[PDB]
Amino acid sequence: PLHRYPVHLWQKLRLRQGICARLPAHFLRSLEEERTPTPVHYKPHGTKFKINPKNGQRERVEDVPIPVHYPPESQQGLWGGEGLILGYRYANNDKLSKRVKKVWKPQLFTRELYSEILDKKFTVTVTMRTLDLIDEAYGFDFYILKTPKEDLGSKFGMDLKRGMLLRLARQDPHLHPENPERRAAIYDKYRSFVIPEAEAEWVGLTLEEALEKQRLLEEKDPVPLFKVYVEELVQRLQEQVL
Amino acid sequence: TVIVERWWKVPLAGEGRKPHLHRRHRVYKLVEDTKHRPKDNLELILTQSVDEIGVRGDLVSVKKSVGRNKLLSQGLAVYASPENRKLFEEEKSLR
Amino acid sequence: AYEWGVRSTRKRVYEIPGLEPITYEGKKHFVPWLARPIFPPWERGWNDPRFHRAAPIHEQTLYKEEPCYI
Amino acid sequence: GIYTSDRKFVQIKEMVPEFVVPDLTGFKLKPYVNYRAPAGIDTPLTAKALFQETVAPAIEKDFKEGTFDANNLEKYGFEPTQEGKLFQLYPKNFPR
Amino acid sequence: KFVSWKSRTKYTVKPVKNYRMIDFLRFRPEKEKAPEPFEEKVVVVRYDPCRSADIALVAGGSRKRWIIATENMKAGDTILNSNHIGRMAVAAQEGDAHPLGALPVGTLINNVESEPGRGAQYIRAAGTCGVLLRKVNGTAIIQLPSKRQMQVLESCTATVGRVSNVNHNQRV
RNA sequence: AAUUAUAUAACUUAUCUAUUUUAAGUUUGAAAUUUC
RNA sequence: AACUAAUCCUAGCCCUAGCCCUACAAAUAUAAUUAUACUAUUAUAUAAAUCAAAACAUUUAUAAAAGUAUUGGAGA
Repeated sequence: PLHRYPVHLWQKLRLRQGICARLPAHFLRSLEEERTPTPVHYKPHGTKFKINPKNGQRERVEDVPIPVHYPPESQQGLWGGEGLILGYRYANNDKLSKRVKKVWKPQLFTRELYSEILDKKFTVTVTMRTLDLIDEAYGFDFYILKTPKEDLGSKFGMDLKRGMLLRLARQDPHLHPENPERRAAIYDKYRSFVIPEAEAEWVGLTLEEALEKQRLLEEKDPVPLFKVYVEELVQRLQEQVL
Repeated sequence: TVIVERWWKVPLAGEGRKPHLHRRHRVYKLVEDTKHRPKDNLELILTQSVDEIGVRGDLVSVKKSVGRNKLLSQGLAVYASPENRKLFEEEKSLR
Repeated sequence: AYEWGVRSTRKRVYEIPGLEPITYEGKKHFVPWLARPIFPPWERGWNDPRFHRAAPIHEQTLYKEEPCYI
Repeated sequence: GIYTSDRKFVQIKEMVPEFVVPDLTGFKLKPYVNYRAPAGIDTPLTAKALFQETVAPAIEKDFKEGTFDANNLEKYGFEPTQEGKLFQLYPKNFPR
Repeated sequence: KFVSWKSRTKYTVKPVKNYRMIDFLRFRPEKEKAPEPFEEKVVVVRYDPCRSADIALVAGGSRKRWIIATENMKAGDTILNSNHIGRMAVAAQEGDAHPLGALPVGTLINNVESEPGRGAQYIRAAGTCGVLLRKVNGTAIIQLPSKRQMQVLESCTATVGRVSNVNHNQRV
């Protein structure tokens, strides 16, 4: 036969049914929403018009994004949107020259950054672009919190964001231990990102982790039918007394 | 950072279609790559003293990895935010 | 080649504060998609001579610092 | 039993089943029943029925008397765990 | 992860189910001795199934251990082992283990180590001899069987004499 | 053979590193083109 | 009216339509199907080529505008 829904809608149906529906609304919104990462290696067409070939007249234009590969190591590091470009090159930037298989490597680094919220210095893989963003963000903690997941391009950074958001949300004394006065300043300094504790927990969680977490939340030990009947019997007897 | 641009224009797909890439469309041109260039300038303040590029606490503009590989690596430089920029330069007045 | 070390042997997420990574301890078996749980020492509930290990000489109550040559 | 080192069998008395044989002397139930005997309407026992027959009267009497509380649910027959009984309902630890 | 066939807990000089546990670090100061010149007796020169050259059983003081046999090593010989680097050269007998600073230029040596503390890795085959090409202060030049002439610190240990089967290279 | 051979690999210069005052050349050749 | 043979109609299938879907015991991944410890535990790269270009080398698909312009050893 023929499937009523196309294959791509199968993923949508799965998300709309089962434990996926029972997932927290705040987390579901974060997963559902998609934000484009900031372009770094390609620019969209400046002009919106160009000459159509067949008619020889001005026409609307379209944009072809350059392919950029972001390795999982970026998800374990803090890259500022830089990525590996895999493809072919024409030597000397002229079409008349030979085609050479080329892998374009942005300069990668491992560096240490201080987090005021976590009161710890983290040594992580980073690029020069990220370092400028951190300075522009007015602090490493700001960059993690301010930058969105796609622009951040780091699962660990999102995981760091999850920890930072929860730390801000709970006003946990873990921040700057033995310095309550200093702790308040950090919370006040990063007060903008204070959010409900429930939302902060699910920030950056992977789909497999989220499904297991929701399953663990909803898993409950079997009820002894003796207790269930006791509660039912008391309710009926209590109603009878009325 | 590396920047490339497609050599061959891909036929426009219109309102609701995706252009079909081909072998010639897969070739890209390198408009600019930092690898071939010498290191670009980077803004950094100094957390220690380096020979003949200044002394701790000053704001110096140095080529990106040149500053990072030498200055920041040894601890001579650190990343310069505006808040610590004024604080670090202010320390130089006291230095 | 002289080998220092027996020749026989020769031919982030957790650190985060505020949350704990999920592990397959609930699964009761290893699954690639879940993190490795931390397992405390196991208690059998009884002492097995087959798996019992004699303590080193120094730990023995009868241990004497002076060496007796037998 | 358990085989020790050197592949020598050592019978474990505990692991050897002991046949508990009922006393059939004076027992009127036999291999067959008369065709004279009418069949009874099947009323299988269930958790609700067992609770109704045994647990409900005790709770009902206590509730009317007012001497009912959550702490004394085990008094009416609740077992927090099956451990310690020779026959454990769950996990099953006994042979038929 | 493979179960080692060398499963003996303690180093022994008796054949091990046979295989004899060899020691390629010649100067291990044995019990009741200082890290200074001490002597050992070559009890028996046997053949090691797992090594090309025949092994000489060296027994000194309170410790017995197998070692590779040199060209003239035989049962009942007395072999000296010294770690002390004397101002003047220490007396050298075939097969004795001394720092290259002790050894004199031109003596054929074997069971040499490229780096101090590495242990013998060259000239352990039958009929292989390394020539001490040059010696100055704490540096010496040893011609290894690979034909690579290498310069090493005097701390390196060299055993005088060629390895057993002296005419292995002369085989026709 | 004739003509070459930014497959790779090397070196040199960049690059990238230390201090401190892959790209382009060339070479090997994965090979390519043409003839005998 | 002869031996060998022959006779038969349903077993089911096929294509669209419609519809997506969200439905014993015992033993077993160890050596699967071995009633209890050992030994830690695990899939998947451009899809290619064939093929077309009568060989082969870049290359070769897999509602109207319109098989038009463009692209292409401007050739399939």
